[PDB]
Amino acid sequence: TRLKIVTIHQEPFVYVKPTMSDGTCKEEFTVNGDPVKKVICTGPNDGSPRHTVPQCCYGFCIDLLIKLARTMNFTYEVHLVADGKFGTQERVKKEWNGMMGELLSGQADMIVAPLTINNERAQYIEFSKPFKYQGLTILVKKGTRITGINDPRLRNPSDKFIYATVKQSSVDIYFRRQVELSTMYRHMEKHNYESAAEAIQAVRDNKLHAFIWDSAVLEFEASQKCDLVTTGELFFRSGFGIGMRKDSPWKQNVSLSILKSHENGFMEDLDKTWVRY
Amino acid sequence: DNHLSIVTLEEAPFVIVEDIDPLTETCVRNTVPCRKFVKINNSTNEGMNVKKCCKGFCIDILKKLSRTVKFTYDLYLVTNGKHGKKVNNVWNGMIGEVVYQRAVMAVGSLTINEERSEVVDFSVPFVETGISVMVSRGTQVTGLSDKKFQRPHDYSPPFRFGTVPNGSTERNIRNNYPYMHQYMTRFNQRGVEDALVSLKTGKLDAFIYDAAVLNYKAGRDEGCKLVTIGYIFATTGYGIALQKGSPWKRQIDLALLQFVGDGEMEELETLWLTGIC
Ligand SMILES: Cc1cc(C)c2c(O)cc(C(=O)O)nc2c1
Ligand SMILES: N[C@@H](CCC(=O)O)C(=O)O
Repeated sequence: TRLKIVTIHQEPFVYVKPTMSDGTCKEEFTVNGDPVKKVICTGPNDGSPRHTVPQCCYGFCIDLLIKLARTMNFTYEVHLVADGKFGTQERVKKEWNGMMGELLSGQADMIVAPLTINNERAQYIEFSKPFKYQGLTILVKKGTRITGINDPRLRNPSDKFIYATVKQSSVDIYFRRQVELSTMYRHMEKHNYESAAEAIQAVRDNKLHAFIWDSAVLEFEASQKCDLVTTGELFFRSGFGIGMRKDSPWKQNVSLSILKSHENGFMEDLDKTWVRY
Repeated sequence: DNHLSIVTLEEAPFVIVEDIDPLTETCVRNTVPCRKFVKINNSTNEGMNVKKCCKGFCIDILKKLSRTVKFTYDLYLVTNGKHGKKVNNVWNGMIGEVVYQRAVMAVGSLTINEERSEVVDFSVPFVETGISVMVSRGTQVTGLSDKKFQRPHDYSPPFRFGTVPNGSTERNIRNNYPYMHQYMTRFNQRGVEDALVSLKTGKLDAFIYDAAVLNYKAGRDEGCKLVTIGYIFATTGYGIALQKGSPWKRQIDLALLQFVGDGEMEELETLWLTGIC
């Protein structure tokens, strides 16, 4: 009766590292003196044969899982999503992939990861109240001033100020969907990068002036300190929630425990541990 | 039946109350009808319902929900308390109206917390909020959890700070920081307007209150002297409160997330909550 937890590699929520030679996880420490709590999470390493191996998982969402498990008295085992995706609906009877598909098929009983709460997913699964707010922001070289999604250099684009996101990413899809972002979308389309890592160096390399991406990740990328920086107000806000099936008996208590944790400062401690730089 | 009793509470810019046109008795433009029970005198509880008009961020939310979830409503302003407090084991305010089945739902600047969630169901949060701190520009504090608040008789002279009593903010401080809480009572403010005056004229050093309202107020403070620290502690949201087990909760959640997905929440936020500061 161990709950099967599915997660995904997404820093700083979930770090995934190889085990040491004896198969244990390296003992490490947080920014405050605290020991980093690590769990073994099995999953693929790298077309590919998807050979499953014990790996070390830690971070915001792992700390949360450990708290939840304690609080609600459940045991668990953690694995990484086999296809490496959060989850979208696709066809060829439409079917969810990623963590969404694993939860619905029974391969997982709970999704503990920065899983964006949205209408399409909520039609199928239950989200907890948010354990963390979600939004987009902008990544630029230090010294650049962008106000947010309503800045004239974004609203009225030219090749003098090039902005983009990752091709076919969740952000790209979101932008294509809004007719009011059309003019903004045609500019991005011509400049979108293949991966976040390829977008970010481009910002370092003055090849791309602004990268639009998840806010938590961008502050983290910026935390290197500091040829890069984040600018403006967050936009297109939502939240990250624990995902469960509609008939889960744990769902109300998971949500209540998350509210309790926001209210007593536990979540701020996590913010200080993993997302405050 | 799909004609619903719905309770609200004035709090700009979330719910703003206007006098109705005496020559028409019809609410117009972006307003909707809302009634308020007003006593004839202080001898008895005899009163009359007064026809007024309501508008604001939450009213636009209500109108949209009315359309996509397909219900009509009779909106009234609560007169028994404010947002919600449990007094002698009996909930008052908007929460009380829902708990005691006087209202099918409560719409307004109603903060989701754990104790409320025990007696009502909340929708997904539709505005980010939590607890913030407002000061005059220059004053140094980090946030609620700051030791300048936690041990106010450390630090000389003693910091002067207060909240508006009986809402989620006081409830949080009372539970988390007993010393800070009993120290603040001296500086309790009757309302947000009083508090902002107390700050600007140096009678108060900090005002601890709902983040969404403080941010809005900072955004339009004359001269931009009042600012919010950093930040938000105990991040939660405003939620629509519904009776436990309510048949309306699922469609309301899906519709709110639909609004997020179609960019409409982002639009509403810039419409009602945009600041000049
Ligand atoms: C922290 C983080 C960062 C990114 C880039 C995400 C994403 O692209 C999708 C999703 C998703 O589909 O839920 N979540 C993300 C979470
Ligand atoms: N929004 C708060 C009221 C203001 C506050 O206490 O911060 C509530 O629902 O109680």
